[PDB]
Amino acid sequence: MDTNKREIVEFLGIRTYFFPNLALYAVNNDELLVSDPNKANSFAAYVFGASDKKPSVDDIVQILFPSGSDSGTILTSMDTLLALGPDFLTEFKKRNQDLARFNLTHDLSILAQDEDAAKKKLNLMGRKAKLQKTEAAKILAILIKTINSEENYEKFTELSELCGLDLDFDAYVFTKILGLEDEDTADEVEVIRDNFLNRLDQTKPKLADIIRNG
Amino acid sequence: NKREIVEFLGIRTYFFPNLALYAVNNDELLVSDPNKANSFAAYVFGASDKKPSVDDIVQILFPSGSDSGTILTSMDTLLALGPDFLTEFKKRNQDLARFNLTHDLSILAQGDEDAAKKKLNLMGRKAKLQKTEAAKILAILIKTINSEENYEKFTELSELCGLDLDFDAYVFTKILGLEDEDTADEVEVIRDNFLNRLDQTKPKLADIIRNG
Repeated sequence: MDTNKREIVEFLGIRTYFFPNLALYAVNNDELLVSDPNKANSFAAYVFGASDKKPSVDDIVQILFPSGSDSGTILTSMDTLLALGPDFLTEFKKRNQDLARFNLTHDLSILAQDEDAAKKKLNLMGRKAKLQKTEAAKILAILIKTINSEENYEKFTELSELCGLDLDFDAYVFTKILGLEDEDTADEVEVIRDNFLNRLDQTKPKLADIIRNG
Repeated sequence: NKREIVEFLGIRTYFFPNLALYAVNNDELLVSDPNKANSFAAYVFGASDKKPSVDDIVQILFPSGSDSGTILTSMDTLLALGPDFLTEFKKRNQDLARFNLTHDLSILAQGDEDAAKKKLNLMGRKAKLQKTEAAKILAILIKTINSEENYEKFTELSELCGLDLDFDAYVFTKILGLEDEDTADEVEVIRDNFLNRLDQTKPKLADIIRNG
């Protein structure tokens, strides 16, 4: 969107900040994901349980940055790249370089530009952001806490805060793509999954059925 | 017996309903003659620098004639205030047993504290993922109980602001001494969040918090 603001969007029961084009894809293509998942998008097929083939980095980047993406789409998807960790940081820097010609930049560019000191400054920034009363500030706080997490369990704990903004879909997608479900987190992942399924059961039962079954 | 947030004329609270009522009922006193006001209220609202006693706090949390819901809510407050209030918590819980009532976190007051806290940690993490205020309050309470140091306690109590329970976070900060060089900027945000609401109903009382 032609805005710099972090905004939650929704598509037919799927509320999302980090993955709007994935949500839209799934809403449009649910019958294809049921009936011929190998011809469907591999990121969507994996997330929704239609395929056990993990998407590539390229598959993910393509969904995050479709052709004709505007500045708000790019900046939002750059947040997603940061949350996705080191395999996506070179892509983040590329997208940030592209924006500079337009006098645009990612607001957390201090990371990519003494990372320890940036992360401590960001830690304080995120703690104050969370105390603000807006969704945009709370998303920023969760992003910072996720970036500053060192191990998977901490990262899962901080991403789980997305469920407090009814962003269970995003927490679920990150859990799937980053491999955060293990013996310690499994019961909590099940609650997150069930929160998302509770919304899906009302709008896209086919998608719910794939996630539950196959 | 459900955990229910309440409000008194601009003061939204879970943990301190009788403190909020006291402020509604003694507005003028706190603004105009605070040396005559209740010491816990006077301290919280910035009218006095004298810290309240344990008994002062307990009497506001458990007024004479308190019913079982009031008792159970205030026992949550005792647990959040920490080990200094555990003997009071156990006494209140023992008295409830005759009526077939108990606090739902009674395992804390029994054997093996460490094992109970590990079990409560997992329950709190699942509770926070539920979509109700009652479950989210339980999760914050557990996370506070399981915090050892002031900074961690402050971080977990700050989550009350996500339920617009800034008043409660502010009261706990005042009573537990959580404001220091590391937390002062965040305490100011929490205070201002509460005052932004209090300004709409009792601006002269909000002014005492700002200015003494």
